[PDB]
Amino acid sequence: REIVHIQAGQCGNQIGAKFWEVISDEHGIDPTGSYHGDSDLQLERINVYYNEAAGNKYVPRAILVDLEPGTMDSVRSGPFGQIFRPDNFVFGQSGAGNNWAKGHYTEGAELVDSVLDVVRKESESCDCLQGFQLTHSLGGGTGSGMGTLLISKIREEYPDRIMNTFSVVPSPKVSDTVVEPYNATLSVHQLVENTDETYCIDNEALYDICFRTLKLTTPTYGDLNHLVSATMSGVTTCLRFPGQLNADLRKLAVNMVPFPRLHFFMPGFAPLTSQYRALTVPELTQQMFDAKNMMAACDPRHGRYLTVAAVFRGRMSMKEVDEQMLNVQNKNSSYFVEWIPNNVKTAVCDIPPRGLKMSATFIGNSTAIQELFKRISEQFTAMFRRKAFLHWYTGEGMDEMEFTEAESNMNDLVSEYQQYQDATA
Amino acid sequence: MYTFVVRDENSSVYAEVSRLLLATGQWKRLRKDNPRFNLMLGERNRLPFGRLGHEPGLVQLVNYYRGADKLCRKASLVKLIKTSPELSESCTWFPESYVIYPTDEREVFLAAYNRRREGREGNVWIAKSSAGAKGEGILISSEASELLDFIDEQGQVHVIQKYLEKPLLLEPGHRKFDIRSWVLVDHLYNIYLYREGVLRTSSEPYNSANFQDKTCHLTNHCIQKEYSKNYGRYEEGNEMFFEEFNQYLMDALNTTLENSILLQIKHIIRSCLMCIEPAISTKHLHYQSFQLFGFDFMVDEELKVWLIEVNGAPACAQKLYAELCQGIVDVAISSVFPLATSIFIKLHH
Amino acid sequence: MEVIELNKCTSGQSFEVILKPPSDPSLEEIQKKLEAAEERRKYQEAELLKHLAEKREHEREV
Amino acid sequence: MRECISIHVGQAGVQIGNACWELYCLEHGIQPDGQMPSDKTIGGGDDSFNTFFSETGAGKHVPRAVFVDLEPTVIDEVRTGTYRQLFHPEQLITGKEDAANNYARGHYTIGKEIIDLVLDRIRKLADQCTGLQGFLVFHSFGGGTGSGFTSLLMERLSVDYGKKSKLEFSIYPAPQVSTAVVEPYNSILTTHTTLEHSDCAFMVDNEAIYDICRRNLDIERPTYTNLNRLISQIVSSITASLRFDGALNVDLTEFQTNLVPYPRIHFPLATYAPVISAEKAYHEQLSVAEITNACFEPANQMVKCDPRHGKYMACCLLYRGDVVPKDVNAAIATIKTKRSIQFVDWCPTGFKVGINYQPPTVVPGGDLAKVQRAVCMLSNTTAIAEAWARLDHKFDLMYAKRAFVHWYVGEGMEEGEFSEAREDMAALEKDYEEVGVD
Ligand SMILES: Nc1nc2c(ncn2[C@@H]2O[C@H](COP(=O)(O)OP(=O)(O)OP(=O)(O)O)[C@@H](O)[C@H]2O)c(=O)[nH]1
Ligand SMILES: Nc1ncnc2c1ncn2[C@@H]1O[C@H](COP(=O)(O)OP(=O)(O)CP(=O)(O)O)[C@@H](O)[C@H]1O
Ligand SMILES: Nc1nc2c(ncn2[C@@H]2O[C@H](COP(=O)(O)OP(=O)(O)O)[C@@H](O)[C@H]2O)c(=O)[nH]1
Ligand SMILES: COc1cccc(-c2cc(NCc3ccc4[nH]ccc4c3)nc(N)n2)c1
Ligand SMILES: [Ca+2]
Ligand SMILES: [Ca+2]
Ligand SMILES: [Ca+2]
Ligand SMILES: [Ca+2]
Ligand SMILES: [Mg+2]
Ligand SMILES: [Mg+2]
Ligand SMILES: [Mg+2]
Repeated sequence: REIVHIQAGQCGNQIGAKFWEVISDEHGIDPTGSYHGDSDLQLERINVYYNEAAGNKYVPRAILVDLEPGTMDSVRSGPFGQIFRPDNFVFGQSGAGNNWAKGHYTEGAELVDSVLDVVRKESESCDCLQGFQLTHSLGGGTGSGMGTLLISKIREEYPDRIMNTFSVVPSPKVSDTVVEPYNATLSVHQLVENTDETYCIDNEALYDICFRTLKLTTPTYGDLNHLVSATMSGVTTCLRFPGQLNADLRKLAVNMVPFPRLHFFMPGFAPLTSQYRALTVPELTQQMFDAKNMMAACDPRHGRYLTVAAVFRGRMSMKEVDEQMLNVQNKNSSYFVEWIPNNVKTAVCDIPPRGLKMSATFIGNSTAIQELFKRISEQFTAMFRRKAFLHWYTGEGMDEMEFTEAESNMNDLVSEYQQYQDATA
Repeated sequence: MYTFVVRDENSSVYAEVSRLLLATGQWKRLRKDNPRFNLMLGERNRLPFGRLGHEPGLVQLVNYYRGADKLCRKASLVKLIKTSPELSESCTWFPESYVIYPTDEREVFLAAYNRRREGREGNVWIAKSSAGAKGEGILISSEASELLDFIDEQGQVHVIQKYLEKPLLLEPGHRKFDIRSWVLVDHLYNIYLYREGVLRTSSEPYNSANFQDKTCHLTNHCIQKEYSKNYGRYEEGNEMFFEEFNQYLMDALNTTLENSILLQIKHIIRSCLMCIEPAISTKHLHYQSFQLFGFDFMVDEELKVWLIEVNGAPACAQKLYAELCQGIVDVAISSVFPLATSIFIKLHH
Repeated sequence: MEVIELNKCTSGQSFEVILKPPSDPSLEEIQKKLEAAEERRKYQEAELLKHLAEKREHEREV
Repeated sequence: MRECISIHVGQAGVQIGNACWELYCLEHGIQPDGQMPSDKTIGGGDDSFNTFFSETGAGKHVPRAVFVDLEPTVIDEVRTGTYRQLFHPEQLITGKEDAANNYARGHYTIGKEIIDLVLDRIRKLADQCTGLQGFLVFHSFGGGTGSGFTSLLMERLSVDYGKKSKLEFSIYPAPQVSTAVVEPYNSILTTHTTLEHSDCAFMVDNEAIYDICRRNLDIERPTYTNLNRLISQIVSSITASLRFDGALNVDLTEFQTNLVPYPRIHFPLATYAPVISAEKAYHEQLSVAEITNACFEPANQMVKCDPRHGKYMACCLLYRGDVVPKDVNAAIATIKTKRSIQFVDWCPTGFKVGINYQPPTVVPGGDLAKVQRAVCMLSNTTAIAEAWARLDHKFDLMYAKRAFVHWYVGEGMEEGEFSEAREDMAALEKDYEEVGVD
C-alpha cells in the first residue's frame, strides 16, 4: 500500500517540502536519505511514502511540479532538497501568472504529459498502489489550474484509485492577487467531482491563528506552513505508524464520506505552537473541538457534523481520552447528526510529533464548511456581475458560460450542505 | 451535565418532572430519538427496552419497569394472583375474580355463581376491562347470563370481579368512595409509599336495589364530574385527603387511618411488588428502571381493604404534584445522578 | 424432575433432565448475478471515461 | 470418525482462529511444531481429536483449517508467529487490497476473483476426509471481507456441499471497539444472504466481551488479544463435544437437532461462567450451583439481552471439569424456583447436559484464571432478537437518508438489495415475536 505524492505550484511545493521535512524527522531519515533512528516502529511503514533505493537509502515517492523554476530551485537548495529523486522535478519556464486558464488549458496542458510520465514510473514500482495525495493552492494558476488538470488526467489512467488533496483556500486577508476568487471557484468544481477527500486549509484561519492566538504581529507564509505541515503529519499518522488500526485510504474514505460530493473536511490541531507545560487530556479534547483550532474559517456551531475523527499522539490514558471524548459529545450533542450513529472516531498513536509530549489532530466533515464556499462565491459574484478581470481568461480561450457553470455548481454544493444541515431523523 | 428525553407528551406527572429538571441547571433535554441520553421518560406503549443500555459511557435510566404490565392490566393481574404461590388462590384481599374471553374461565365462573345462588348469598358481579376509558364498558348485575352476552358483544377480553355490596359509606352523604395510593419503586427496588393519598368519593347516596344508575356506584374523578350534579358539595372535586378522612375516622368510629386501613394498604403493596421482583428487577442489568404506580383500594363496612386494580401510568391530584414530583427527582433520579425529612414511607423487605 | 438417557465414559457423562413436557439457488444464477454486478461496474466506468472524454474535447476547443 | 473443516474469514475470523487453535493445541497436548507425544497412532488414526487434526507420516498434526483474508498483514502474522509450523502454505490465502468495510466490495468486486481459488484449496482438504461432517465458519459482521466474502462462500458451499452442515461463529458489531460506521449495513446484508445457508450460528457481541473483560478481569482498556482469548474459551467449550469422547453434540447435525426447532431462528445465546482474573492470586472456587446460576445473569451472556422477557426453545449445559450429574440437578431444582424460565408451549421444559471431566485450559501468561469447574450454556431464546432490533434501527436511520449507499452502488450492487435484505430482517424480527410473545 504505497502512496504517490504530488505538489504543484508555489504554495503546493512549499507546504509539501515542510511536510517531507516533518515526517522525515519522525521516521528518522536524514537530509541525505540515510536512517539514523532508534526504534523499528519508524520503518515498519516507511514504504508507504518512501522507496528503498540502492545503499539502504530512502527516497520520497513524491513528484514536484511547477510552471516556473523559481520555487523548485529553492526546494532543491532547501534543508531537505537533496532527498527528492532528481528526475521527479518537472517544471516549465513561462509560468501561469496566477491564471487558472493558463494552468488548466494552455501552459499547463503543454507540460501535463511530462508529469504523468513520472507518475507512471512511480506507480509501476508500487507493489499495490493505494492512491494519490496532492498539495496545492486554489488561488494561483499552476497549483489551481494545472493541479486540477493533473487530477482529471490521473482519474483517467487510474480510475479505481483514491485521489485526495490538501487544498489551501484563498482569503483577502492573505492575498497575492484579486482574481483569486475566480481561480478558486473554477478549481472547487473540479474537486467536487474528482477527489475523494479534500482537506480545506483556509489561509484566513491560519492568519487569525498566528495573529490572535499565537500573538504573532507579522505572520509570514512560513508561519502558516508550520501549522499546515503539523496537521498533515497528524492526518497521515494513522497510515505512517503501526497501531492496531488497519487503515487504508479507501477504508478511511468509506467511513468519512456519506455522500460523494460532500467530502470537504475541516482540519484541526492542538496544542497550537510556534511552551513546556504538559497539556492535559481534557485540555487536548476541549481545544481540538474549539473553533479557534480549526484550519477552515467556519464556525462548527453554525452547522452539524456528519462524521468526525480525532487522532491523539503520545503516551496517555487511552481510558481518559474515551471519557473526555465521550464527555465532549454531550457538550455539543446537538451539533452531531443523529441519523449516522456512532459517527465519531478516535485513534491513538504512541509516537509524538517533534517537541511535543502530546498532540491531537482533528478531522471533521461538517456542513458548516458551507460557510467557506459562500465566502468565495460572494467574492466571485462581486466581480463577475461586472465581468471584471475576465479578459485575463477570455484571452486564453475560455467562454463566460464556463464561469457561470462553475458558479452554479458551487451554489449547488452550498445548497446540498444546507439540506443535510436541517435534516433530522 | 446530565441529559434526558421526553417521549410521552401526554403525561401530567412527568411533564412536571421534566419541567423541574430543566430548572435545576444541570439537566439538558433532547429530541425524542436522540440516543445519547442519561434518562428516558418513555412512551406508554411499545417502549423500546431493547435499545437501552448499549451506549458507551452513558448510564441510562428509564421511568418504566419492563414486565410491569403483568400487574397493571386487569386480565393479567387476575392470572398473576391465581397462579403465583406467593399470592395463591387463597388470597384474602383480592375479590373473587375470573378472566372471561368472548385459558378461559367461562364455566368455572358460573360454578361459584350458583353455589352462592343456592345459599342466598349476595350474587352481584361486576365486569371490567382496561380498554375502556372514561368509564365505558362497565356492568353491575345480579344475573350472570345477561352479562356474558354483553361480554361477547365486544371482541376483547373482560374480567369478572366481585361487587362489594357492603362498602364503607361516608357521613354525611351515605356515599361511596375508593382510595388511590402512589408508590415509587426505584432502581434498587426500594418501595416508597407516598404519605399523601386521596379519597376519590362518590357524591350520590349509595343504593343497593338500583344498579341502573351510572354514577351511584363508580367514583372515578371523571364519571362524577360530567355525569353527576353533586360534584363538589362536601369537598373540592370529590377528593378528600388523609388528614380529614383520619379525623373523620377518629370522630365517627374511634379509630385511626393508620391502624384501620393503612397497615392493610402497606401489606398489599409490598406483597404485590415483591411477587414480581425477580421478573422485572434491573439490579444486574445493563440499564436500570424505576416506576411510579397508582394503587386503587376500597374499604368495606368492616374496615377490610380490597385491591381493585393497579395503574402503571397514573395521574396525580392537582394538589400534590409539586410535592410528589419533587420526591421522584430526589429519590428516583438524583439518587442515580447526584447533584452539587422525607415524604415517603419506606416499605422494607 | 426426570433424568433420562444417561451415557457416560472415561472422559465424562451426558444426560437430559426434563422439568415438564410440552402443552437453494443453483450455481449459474449465483455466477450470473456476480456477472450482472460486474457489468454494472463496467457501465459506470464507461460513463465516467465518456464524461472525461467530453472534457478532453472541450479542453482543446479552448 | 468424521472430520470438520474450520474456515476463518477476515481479520476477526483469522485472529479468533489463532486463539482457538492455540488453545486446542494446549488442550490436546500438541506442540507448536505439530508433534503430539501422547499420540501413539503414528501417521494416522480415527481418534476424536482427529476430527480437527490430520496426521502426516512424520508425526505432524495439521489443523483442518483454512485462513482467508483479502489483505495479507493479518495472515502474515500467522505465517511468522509461534505456530508457523502448524499450518502449511496452501492453507493460508491472501489478497492484495481489502474490501474497505464495504460488503459489496467483498462479495462482488473482489469476491469473484478469489472465490474459485478458495474453494479449490478447501476441496484439497475435503479430499483428505473419509466422512466430512461440515464447516465451522469464523467471521465478523462488520468487516467488508468478513461480511461480503463470507456470504458468497456460504452460498457456494451449499451448492458444492449441499448435504453437509455449516455452523457460524459471528462477531456482532459494537461501537466500543468498532472502527467503522457502516457495519450495520454489512451486518444486515450478510445475514440476509447467509440465513438460509447456515444451520446454526453463534453470534458474539463485542460489547459483551468488552464489559466482561473490564468487569471480571479488571483490564482498564482491553485489546483484541484479551477479547479473542476469552472468545476462544467459549468456542472451545462449544466444540469440545466434537473433539473429545462423549454422547452429546458429537456431530454437527446434533447442534441443529438439539438447539434449533425452526431453521430461520437458529441463533442460540451463549452464556459462560466463571471468568476470573489471573492477577487475583487465589479466588474462592465457585460451586456447581453458583456457576450454573450465573448462566442466567445477563452480565455473563455473549449478547446483552433479557431472557426473562422471552421464551426458551432449547437449552444445553456444557460443563468442563469437576462436575457430577447429581450436583447439576440440585442446582437446576433451586434455579427453577428462583428464575423466570418459561418455555414455548410446543417444546419440552428440559435441559440437555454434557460433562467433560478435563477442566478448562488457559493460555500460560494469559488473563484468565485456572478454575476447577466451568460451564457454557447454549439457549435458543427469543430475547436474542433484541440484538436484531438494535441493528435494524441503526440501519433504518442511515438508509432513510441513503447515507454511504453510493459506496455500495459503485461496486455493482443495487439499492434494491438494501430494502430486500431489510425486509428479510423485518420478517425475522416478526418471527421471533410470534414465537416469543402472546
Ligand atoms: N471480536 C473481534 N472482532 C474483530 C476482530 N478483528 C476485527 N474485528 C471486527 O471486524 C470489524 C472490522 O472489519 P475487519 O474484520 O477488520 O474486516 P477484514 O476481514 O479485515 O477486511 P476489511 O473488510 O477490509 O476490513 C469490526 O467490527 C471489528 O470489531 C477481533 O480480533 N476480535
Ligand atoms: N370490587 C368492586 N366492587 C365495587 N365497585 C368496584 C370494585 N372494583 C372497582 N369498582 C368501581 O370501579 C371504580 C374504579 O374502577 P377502575 O379504577 O378499575 O377504572 P379504570 O380501570 O378505567 C381506571 P384505572 O385503569 O387507573 O384502574 C371505583 O370507583 C369503584 O366504584
Ligand atoms: N500557506 C501558504 N499559502 C500560499 C503560499 N504562497 C501562496 N499561497 C496562497 O496561494 C495564492 C497565490 O497562489 P500561488 O502560490 O502563486 O499559485 P501558483 O502560481 O500555482 O504557485 C495566495 O492567495 C496565497 O493565499 C505559501 O507559501 N503558504
Ligand atoms: C489525504 O490523504 C490521507 C493520508 C493519510 C490519512 C488520511 C486520513 C486520515 C484520517 N484520520 C484517521 C482515522 C479516521 C477515521 C477512522 N476510522 C477508522 C480508523 C480511522 C482513522 N481520516 C481520513 N479520512 N483520511 C488521508
Ligand atoms: Ca508554448
Ligand atoms: Ca506522452
Ligand atoms: Ca491419533
Ligand atoms: Ca443448506
Ligand atoms: Mg505566486
Ligand atoms: Mg386502566
Ligand atoms: Mg481487513
